[PDB]
Amino acid sequence: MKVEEILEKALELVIPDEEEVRKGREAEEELRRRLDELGVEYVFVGSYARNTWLKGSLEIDVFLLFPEEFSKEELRERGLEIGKAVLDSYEIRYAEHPYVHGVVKGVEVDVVPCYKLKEPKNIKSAVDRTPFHHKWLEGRIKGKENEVRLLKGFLKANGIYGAEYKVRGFSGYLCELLIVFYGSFLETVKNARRWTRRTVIDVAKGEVRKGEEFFVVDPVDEKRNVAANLSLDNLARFVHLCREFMEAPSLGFFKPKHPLEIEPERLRKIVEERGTAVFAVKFRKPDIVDDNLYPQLERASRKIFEFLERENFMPLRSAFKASEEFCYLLFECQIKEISRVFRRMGPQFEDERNVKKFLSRNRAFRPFIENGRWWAFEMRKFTTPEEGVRSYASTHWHTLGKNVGESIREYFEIISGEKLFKEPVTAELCEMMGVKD
RNA sequence: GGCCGCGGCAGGUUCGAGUCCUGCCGCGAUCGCCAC
Repeated sequence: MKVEEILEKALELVIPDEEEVRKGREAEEELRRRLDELGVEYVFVGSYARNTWLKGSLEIDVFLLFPEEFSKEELRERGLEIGKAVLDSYEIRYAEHPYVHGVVKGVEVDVVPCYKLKEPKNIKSAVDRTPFHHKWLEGRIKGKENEVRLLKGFLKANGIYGAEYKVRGFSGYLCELLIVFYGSFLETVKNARRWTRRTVIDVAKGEVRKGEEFFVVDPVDEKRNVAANLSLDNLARFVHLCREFMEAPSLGFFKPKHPLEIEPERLRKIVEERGTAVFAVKFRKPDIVDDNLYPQLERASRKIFEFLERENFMPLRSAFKASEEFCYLLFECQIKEISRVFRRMGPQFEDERNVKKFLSRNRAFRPFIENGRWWAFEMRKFTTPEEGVRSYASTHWHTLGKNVGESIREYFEIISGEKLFKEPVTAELCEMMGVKD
């Protein structure tokens, strides 16, 4: 009921249980056993090493430390060969430079090669920042681990946790910085309410000042923004969430939300009461990781949104969805039908040459002068939003993002009305329209 | 690998288009971002 007891109740939700903690130490003792077996210099980093890792989020990260006499050549190769002999099931994923994902005694493991460096300079790759982040926090985070998890869980419940493009929220490392800055979970929430889009937080300097952008200065890298990939709208949501919490704090703030799935009938009544045009672009999911797909579905939805906008259909909102098979680009427009004719602007009556040319073109209706310049009645190729997007997506598929636009080129369909409500987009359509209980 | 920001080239549209379409090359050796 009070603020005090809520935070402790919530702890249970964010804190790994002992057998989860246990899973991690065994896999840590074995890993550390295999490298001391193969005698490589290393360091453990990340949420696990700082004991800040979130419940059910367990991942062991291990950085392999190479002298600077080497290059990517010994890094890529002999960074892979070390992973194979230790990891049980090795899945090789990529980054700027490739690393080795996998498992050891049930626990997930990431093994990332890098340089043995002094000081936070000569830093090129972003995988190089990672161990220095740890050295910095390791000392300042000791004892505040639980405050960190509280912040993380609060965010992850509201869907803004993590910096991947699927989220564009607050990265874990950023959370750790905040608690080190504001001292605890609560004070962060207390303080976040007063943040602005121009807020600069210099962690290392104990300073908050006004910038050109919302900026968290990496203690390690004074030029880098730890908050770089946080979207404005997600910061706006966080500030909005912090205020709500302080006004009326409840445990609900730490509990993951319902999708709000609605029945297609009641949903049929809403769309008809709004009297809007609700339609969707359906196509097969490109086989690509989400951090490619999602940024593209964002772009695709934008290019088409701007189109309906440019085309005077008065779009309201756009969304998207990724199922296992299909991807959906969602739209709602104020305009279900527009007239066949419009007004193109002509040249000023004074302008001889350009007027002769404007008045020559074959048009079904006679042009006219209004406010000292010529206007003509013209004819659009499509009178409805669904028609224009068919037209637009078909010709312009290539600007819809590489991989998404390519699948849209090789197939796609426009859904609306009852067939639309049959698709597994019902939750998204609700958020888009802002449907209540 | 993709997104994003720029720079350049050739074509389209339009009465005209530095602002829109289109495709191409280049750029991120002071870090753009994401493999959370």
